[PDB]
Amino acid sequence: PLIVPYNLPLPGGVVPRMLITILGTVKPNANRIALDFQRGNDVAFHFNPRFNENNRRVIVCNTKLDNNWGREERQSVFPFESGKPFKIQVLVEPDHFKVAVNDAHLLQYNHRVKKLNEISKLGISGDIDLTSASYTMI
Ligand SMILES: CO[C@@H]1[C@@H](n2cc(-c3ccc(Cl)c(F)c3F)nn2)[C@@H](O)[C@@H](CO)O[C@@H]1Cc1cn([C@@H]2COC[C@@H]2F)nn1
Repeated sequence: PLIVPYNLPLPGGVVPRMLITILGTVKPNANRIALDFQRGNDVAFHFNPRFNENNRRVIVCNTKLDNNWGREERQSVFPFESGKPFKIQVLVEPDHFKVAVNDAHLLQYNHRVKKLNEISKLGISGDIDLTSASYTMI
């Protein structure tokens, strides 16, 4: 177990068939969780579960370029629960990130940042106890 925020290095960036696994537990009072796949200061892919946005639970995905947030992609399917252990898996595919939570497909996010081999850090932050963060090639 690790204390958030945590940066996982992705040396040489990401590549299709790379599977990133984040294990941890949602804190009881949780408000938010964030994963940030970074290319330098740009955020190629921000994955942001919000537990109470206007009293609704939503997943917000976006990209940050030149320090400006782009167009949000939102999903109301919400597989996280306060207090519960989770597994987020991010599968890098040629044209998108694919996310599954607790072994159920959640969403796909098309690559806006094209230079996958420069997406060299994953930030993990928010209302979680982080158990582990690793990757493998499938
Ligand atoms: C309030 O800040 C968030 C951003 N955010 C979250 C965290 C954050 C930090 C720490 C933790 Cl621990 C954690 F979980 C976290 F989510 N930091 N920045 C990010 O979620 C962003 C995504 O679009 O929305 C907001 C910022 C935003 C969005 N938009 C417009 C709205 O429509 C189009 C464009 F997007 N302008 N600004």
